[PDB]
Amino acid sequence: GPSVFLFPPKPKDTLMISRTPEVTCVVVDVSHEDPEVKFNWYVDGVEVHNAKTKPREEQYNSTYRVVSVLTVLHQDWLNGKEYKCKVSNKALPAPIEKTISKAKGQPREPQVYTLPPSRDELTKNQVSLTCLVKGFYPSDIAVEWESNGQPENNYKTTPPVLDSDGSFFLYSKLTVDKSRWQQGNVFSCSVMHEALHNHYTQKSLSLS
Amino acid sequence: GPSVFLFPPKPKDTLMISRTPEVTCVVVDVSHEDPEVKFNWYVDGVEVHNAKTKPREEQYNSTYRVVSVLTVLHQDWLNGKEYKCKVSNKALPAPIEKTISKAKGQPREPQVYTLPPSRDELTKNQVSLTCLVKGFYPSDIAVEWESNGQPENNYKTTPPVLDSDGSFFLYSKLTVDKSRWQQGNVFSCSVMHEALHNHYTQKSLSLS
Ligand SMILES: *[C@@H]1O[C@H](CO)[C@@H](O[C@@H]2O[C@H](CO)[C@@H](O[C@@H]3O[C@H](CO[C@H]4O[C@H](CO)[C@@H](O)[C@H](O)[C@@H]4O[C@@H]4O[C@H](CO)[C@@H](O[C@@H]5O[C@H](CO)[C@H](O)[C@H](O)[C@H]5O)[C@H](O)[C@H]4NC(C)=O)[C@@H](O)[C@H](O[C@H]4O[C@H](CO)[C@@H](O)[C@H](O)[C@@H]4O)[C@@H]3O)[C@H](O)[C@H]2NC(C)=O)[C@H](O)[C@H]1NC(C)=O
Ligand SMILES: *[C@@H]1O[C@H](CO)[C@@H](O[C@@H]2O[C@H](CO)[C@@H](O[C@@H]3O[C@H](CO[C@H]4O[C@H](CO)[C@@H](O)[C@H](O)[C@@H]4O[C@@H]4O[C@H](CO)[C@@H](O[C@@H]5O[C@H](CO)[C@H](O)[C@H](O)[C@H]5O)[C@H](O)[C@H]4NC(C)=O)[C@@H](O)[C@H](O[C@H]4O[C@H](CO)[C@@H](O)[C@H](O)[C@@H]4O)[C@@H]3O)[C@H](O)[C@H]2NC(C)=O)[C@H](O)[C@H]1NC(C)=O
Repeated sequence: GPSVFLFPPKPKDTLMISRTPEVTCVVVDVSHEDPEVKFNWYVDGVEVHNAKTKPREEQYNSTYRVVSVLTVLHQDWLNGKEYKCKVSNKALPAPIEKTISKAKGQPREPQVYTLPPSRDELTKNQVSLTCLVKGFYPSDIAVEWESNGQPENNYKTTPPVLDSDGSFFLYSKLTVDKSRWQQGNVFSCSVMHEALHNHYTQKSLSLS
Repeated sequence: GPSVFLFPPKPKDTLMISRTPEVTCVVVDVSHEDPEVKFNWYVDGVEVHNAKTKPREEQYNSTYRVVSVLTVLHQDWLNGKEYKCKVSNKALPAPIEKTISKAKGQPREPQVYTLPPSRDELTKNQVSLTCLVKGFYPSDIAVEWESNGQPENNYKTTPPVLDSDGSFFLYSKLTVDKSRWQQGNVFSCSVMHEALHNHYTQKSLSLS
């Protein structure tokens, strides 16, 4: 029989007003005989009608994968609205319902610390500037770097990691030419997270 | 239907000739109507017979979990040999095969930098010591901490993260009592990786 999986929006889509956070209802093991899937969607129990139907895909094992995509309001997802996908198909005895929402739990604001390059690293041509972001909940977060008003893009950020108190941490690493560090340029780590004031905070790092 | 997960040996087990490196094949969602699980193991397509299959354990959601453990040679694993688990159960349309092996590519030696806490973090009663381990390949690595001859426990380590030159980096975060750090105790980050000399290096950190 068919089975249903329900996926949340991307963390980063929820935190950016220009992005479209979507909840995705996915039905697998849909037979060729009875391939037609009906989707009903509910927001805090009340039905909504604006979901997008996607064309099915046959799946090598000769079953269809069938998907419905519901756009969620940024503030609805953040305020813990519950989203329910109800799937009806001829090969089911009764419809299947799956439900999802943002991670529950008291949100906690990230603490942001910057760490200069280690001394031993100045033997090398490039240096690591480190941004430690810790104590945040839930784990949805976005971290960037900038300098003299313009984005720095040669950085990598670890996934959030669960700490012992139940909150999360991560590190972001900005690589810059050691000449820029020794020359005293000013670099900043910026963080977006629902629990920050204006969902935004930034911390600078420079030689001294 | 049931699902199969295949796990590699522990980085520490492969880096020491003195330890037992094992590949583990885990089958979950084994029902009551079809409780039989048959395992076939292969090394480069040749069947092998030394696997130890465990008694099945019933799960809370009314499924069975069945584990098969295959002990392997260090020199077979570092020679990039492929290890294949084939799982058979009456409720599978076809048998499931998983394969794992050591990642291909030339080994690259990690560099290890220790980082003291940010000056802004010397306000809290706990402080974070950071170990940055970068430049290594493959991603298999073990990181621990010690002080005054005994192991530290209160640390968390990020998964390895792909850098833009194809090598990996991670951070490890050791949390310590601020007074223990102010009173001059030496802390060290210990790293094991196959491209380090005798598979081990150590970097120590103290209040400066
Ligand atoms: C016939 O062959 C098909 C071949 O696939 C089989 O189909 C599979 O059936 C499996 C169950 O039997 C099912 O397993 C579940 O997988 C999920 C996780 O699935 C994600 O990751 C998979 C592997 O990495 C992907 O292949 C999946 O496609 C899926 O990827 C995610 O898909 C999301 C929705 O499209 C997408 O989110 C959206 O992305 C867009 C932008 O792209 C927007 O941002 C939007 O906002 C998002 O919503 C994700 O980005 C995408 N992620 C990735 C990495 O690709 C797994 O969670 C689940 O098991 C878990 O169940 C719960 C939660 O669901 C969890 O709590 C449990 O702990 C448990 O681990 C299942 O294992 C497969 O997904 C599915 N494969 C596909 C492609 O559908 C059939 O089963 C075969 N039939 C038979 C009889 O064999
Ligand atoms: C009914 O109830 C059961 C039981 O809960 C459910 O079973 C679960 O189904 C999940 C999938 O649907 C599956 O989720 C996958 O988990 C893996 C990671 O698994 C490890 O980490 C988990 C926690 O993070 C643990 O729960 C697991 O037990 C597992 O722990 C590891 O186990 C290894 C085997 O022992 C061990 O390695 C060995 O350790 C020994 C120790 O002595 C030796 O060192 C040996 O040499 C080693 O080989 C590890 O140490 C141990 N690790 C830890 C941290 O404990 C996860 O990767 C996976 O996610 C992805 O899987 C593939 C990635 O390759 C990916 O492609 C997919 O897209 C997917 O996203 C899944 O999350 C659960 O693990 C599983 N739970 C258990 C206990 O088996 C059923 O699903 C339920 N059924 C229904 C219908 O509800």
